Amino acid sequence: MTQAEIKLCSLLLQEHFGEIVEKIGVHLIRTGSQPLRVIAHDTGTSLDQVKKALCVLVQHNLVSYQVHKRGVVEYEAQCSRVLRMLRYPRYIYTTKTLYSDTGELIVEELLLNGKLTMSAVVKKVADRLTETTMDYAEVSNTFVRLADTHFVQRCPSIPDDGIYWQANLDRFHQHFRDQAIVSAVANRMDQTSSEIVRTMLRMSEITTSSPFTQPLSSNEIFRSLPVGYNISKQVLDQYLTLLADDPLEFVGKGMYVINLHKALASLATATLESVVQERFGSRCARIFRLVLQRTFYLYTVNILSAARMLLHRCYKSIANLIERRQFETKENKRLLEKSQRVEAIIASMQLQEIEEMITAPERQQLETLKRNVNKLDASEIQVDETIFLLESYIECTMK
Repeated sequence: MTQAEIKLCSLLLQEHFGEIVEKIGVHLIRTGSQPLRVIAHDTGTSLDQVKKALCVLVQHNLVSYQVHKRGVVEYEAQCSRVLRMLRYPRYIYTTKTLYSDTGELIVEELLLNGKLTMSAVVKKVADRLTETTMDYAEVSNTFVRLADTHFVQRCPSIPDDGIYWQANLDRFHQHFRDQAIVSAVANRMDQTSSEIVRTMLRMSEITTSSPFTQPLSSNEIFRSLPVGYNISKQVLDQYLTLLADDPLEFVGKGMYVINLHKALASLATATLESVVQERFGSRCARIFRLVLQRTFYLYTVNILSAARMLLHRCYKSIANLIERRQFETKENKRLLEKSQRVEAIIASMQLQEIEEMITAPERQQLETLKRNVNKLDASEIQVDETIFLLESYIECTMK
């Protein structure tokens, strides 16, 4: 919806799917919801290339479709959903964190392969865990836990009416939001204070996420606490300290509430401070801290516009990271092709003379590239962690 995000979508769509898919994808992003003939005409693409490109995009949950007026299907792509391709490593990891390699592989399969039936996922995962015997029933049980906890959901309703599975991104997001609030409350408070916020966020998963938590009572919060030795008097002292606290994650009016917008507001600002410390230094990070709670172009306590433009800078840097990775990998096209071919000979199996095909300076270059690629990969994940926080905060500031 801005050139920064549209350049990013373009890059992702081509890296993952190539020329025509990028062409059709970017088009539906730029020009909006429209039928096949128009896409074909407006893009100067053959009606079958459009048909195929849309199939790949639908398969990958990147393009949705709808029947309007009479029998006329209009295709639509969401710029945001394409940028979520950058968050896939986090979704997959978060799953492993909660469920085993079973959870990890289910979400990896659904995210990377696209639309799959519960059957196709269970089969694909069991085989994958067997090659490292995997009981398909345990795979199926993990899938059911994911679906019950809404981390995984059926695609909206050929027109194959709910027979396919999709990872629920809105669920991973509220989890990331809740995870962040708790961690903030743990690093600035008491851990017993963070656990109280956690259960409060856990039980208020009902009446979320469309500024403030659903009002919760002291009596029910006590009953909903996990299996851990704690008296009602101790907990009541903790809600009271949560109420009267500097970050302002609570207000109450026993009935207690979590100030979700202030929670995101303070997460956003702390992320701004980190950029100040990395770009300007520790001496300059101390100056720009007191101005919060002009030497360099910004305004006194301007929360939104700073985050709103830091997001723009995040989209630009992620786009720069991708371009550099493509550049590094293109400048070594011949060598990594030699590396690929050398790997193929060893797989068919003496071995030492086949390895020798790659010279020591060539292996020094392949390792430097692997190190550099892993470095750019890691930055991309780390920048998206900032993107999530800025986006969430900015989305919450649309009340």
